[PDB]
Amino acid sequence: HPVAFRCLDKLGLTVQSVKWDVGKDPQNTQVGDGGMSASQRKALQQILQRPNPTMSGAQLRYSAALSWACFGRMAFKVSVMSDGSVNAIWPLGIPFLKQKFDRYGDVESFQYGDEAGKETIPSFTKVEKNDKGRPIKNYAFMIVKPSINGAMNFDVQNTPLQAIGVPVALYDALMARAIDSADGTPNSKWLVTASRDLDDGQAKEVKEGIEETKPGGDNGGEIIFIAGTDVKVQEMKNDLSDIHSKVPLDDQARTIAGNFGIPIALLYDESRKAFFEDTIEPGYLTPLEDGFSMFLCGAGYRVIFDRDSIPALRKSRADIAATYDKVTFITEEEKREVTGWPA
Amino acid sequence: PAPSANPAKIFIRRFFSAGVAKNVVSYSNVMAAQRAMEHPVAFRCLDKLGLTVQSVKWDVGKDPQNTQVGDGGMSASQRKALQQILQRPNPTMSGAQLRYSAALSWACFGRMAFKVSVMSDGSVNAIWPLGIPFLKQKFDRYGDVESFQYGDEAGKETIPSFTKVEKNDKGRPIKNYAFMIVKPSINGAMNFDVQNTPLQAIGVPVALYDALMARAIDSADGTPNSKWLVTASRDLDDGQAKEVKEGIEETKPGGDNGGEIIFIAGTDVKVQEMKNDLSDIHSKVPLDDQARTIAGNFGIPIALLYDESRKAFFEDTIEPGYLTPLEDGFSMFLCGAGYRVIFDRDSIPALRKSRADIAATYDKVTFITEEEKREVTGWPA
Amino acid sequence: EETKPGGDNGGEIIFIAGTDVKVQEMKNDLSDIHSKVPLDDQARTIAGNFGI
Repeated sequence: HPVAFRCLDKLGLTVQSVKWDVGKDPQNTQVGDGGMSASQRKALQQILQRPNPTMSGAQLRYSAALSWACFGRMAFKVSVMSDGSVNAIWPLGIPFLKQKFDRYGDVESFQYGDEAGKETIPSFTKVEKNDKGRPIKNYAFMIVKPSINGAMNFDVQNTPLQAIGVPVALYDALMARAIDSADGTPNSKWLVTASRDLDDGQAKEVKEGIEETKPGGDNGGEIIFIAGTDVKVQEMKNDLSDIHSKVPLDDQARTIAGNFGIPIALLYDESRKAFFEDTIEPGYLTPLEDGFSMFLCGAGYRVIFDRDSIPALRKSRADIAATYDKVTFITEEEKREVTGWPA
Repeated sequence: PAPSANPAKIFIRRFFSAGVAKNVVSYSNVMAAQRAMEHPVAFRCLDKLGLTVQSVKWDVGKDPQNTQVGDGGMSASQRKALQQILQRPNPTMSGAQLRYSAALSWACFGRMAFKVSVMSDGSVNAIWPLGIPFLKQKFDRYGDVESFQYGDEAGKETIPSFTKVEKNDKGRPIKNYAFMIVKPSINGAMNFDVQNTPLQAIGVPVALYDALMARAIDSADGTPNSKWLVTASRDLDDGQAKEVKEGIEETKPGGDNGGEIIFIAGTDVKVQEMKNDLSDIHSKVPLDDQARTIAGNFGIPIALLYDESRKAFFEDTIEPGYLTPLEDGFSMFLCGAGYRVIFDRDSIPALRKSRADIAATYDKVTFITEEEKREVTGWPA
Repeated sequence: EETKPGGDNGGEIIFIAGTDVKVQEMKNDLSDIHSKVPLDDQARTIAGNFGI
């Protein structure tokens, strides 16, 4: 679908532009840092910039966010070698991913494939752990978007596709009507008519008289003289200028574009700022980063992405930094931390 | 390190089959891409997209996130050769045209393919782009591609993939290979899935546009362009009815009595002036909408067909949809860690004012060391 | 019929000798199916009530 695909690849594209890195977390009360080895952290950085071969970090981000938008879930796979050192990461196709629950409240394993592929990959909650807490064998994530009635995983998905069926169907119907009527409505004008008293043998001649005035005709552009037997011409309109129903179409476009959280103007700069820091950041950037930080590294360190890598927010960051520079009742470190710049 | 067992083995079971050399794109997709290159709006947007990225300048450079103190710039001479080949690819083709063809195929099919000729020591000798329509690839047993077939009967060079090839000790290859950069999609299937191109979603508008334009060209020639449908009576002694016709006719510009009145003595002729509007033959309203739609789907602000819009098109559609995947693909397998291919943003003529301003403002700041004020605006060290 | 785009003689006039046939062009407005005015107002009401 044109509009849905446009919005989807837009959302996937923008998030695919952000840059990763592992780093110290700001709310580090945990003096007993969970960066267990500080060599596991370097390897996690490497994999975070270079996932499983023939796949880059950007494409990983793109697929992750795209699945997140379509189904409201994110699934992955890690291959930690033996010592909390992750080997590489794979994204999981949400369509054909099944999961299996425990007796108390949660998932234990994920089944991926029908009959042949049956790798009952353990969940993070149950897997062979280190003496520090880190896993030793493979696992998966299944990041989930909450909904009403709790039901943390047993619940129904929470995706925009829930509430856009009506407008997308309306759009399809209207565009089908337009396509059909484009070819099928005669494109001719001047429905001329004679009477039953004209000796067809010259009504051929009257036709050749009217017809042969086309641009580049024998007598083209000259008048029509009909001596006797008044023939009557009527000009059809053939408006054909609203076949797609322009008004009850842009409304559906605004509906299925707004439901993805896209300021219409995108399809001025202020609206780009809004789309970046209103729906993209706290709807794709924060959930993915909290999902990774929850179980990909110990406390005190977590995956972070540089806000200054967004080309649209550079001017805003620069102005805010400049203004703060003028303040004085504030130490240098908090002037730093209030605008990134950890220490 | 490498575990050789990815979870991508769902598809080789039954959903696919190994040792078959499947082609990479549907014939429908190829023919759609072909005639979309002759359509006015689609070709305009395609060549704009190619032209813009074709503009960026290449170079290899230190990567910023160089946590690998064991730099993968194995030789520092392979890197000079990579610079050379990056500015001068295979003879009879330049780097700019390489970028043009790569990005154009990326836009049309969502795939990129290439070929290298590393001599014996990680020094790549030349780089060739591969025609996506007639490139077929052959998969391994676990989850991935091993070899590429290029040509049906005579050309049968099953060039090895990068994953499986004779790789010099450090890891760098020794013999030729190919890339097959792919665009991600739903339901994973990183290589087994369908293409992801703007052409998927503009068949409807492009067909509607062709329908309207055919109607326009059609009605242009065929609708009489004459006025004054004059008829006399059926009682006029034709022999003077011709005379009245000559009287009316010979008022054309450059005639006997042009511009003077017409006197008819009895037998009232009856003229009626036809409109011949013909001022909506192409249906302007349900045409520019299709132009906007097949323009919006390629990721192009309409206004381009003000400077704020150029900036947006550059740092919103060109960069994170053509520049970063291409550069990350080259970086993944063309050089070792710590080094990768980078392009200078300040080579974009549209961003120069923005860069200068952001550089100026940061200069006013004080609670930031010099190196970070540099790195936040390029300028590595 | 044979004047549709991609027709044998498409775009030329129609000549009917005798027995006047009569065509009428259907308006087919269809541009207010959703009742744009008494719909955006409901959107505003169920929006303003959420305080947005």
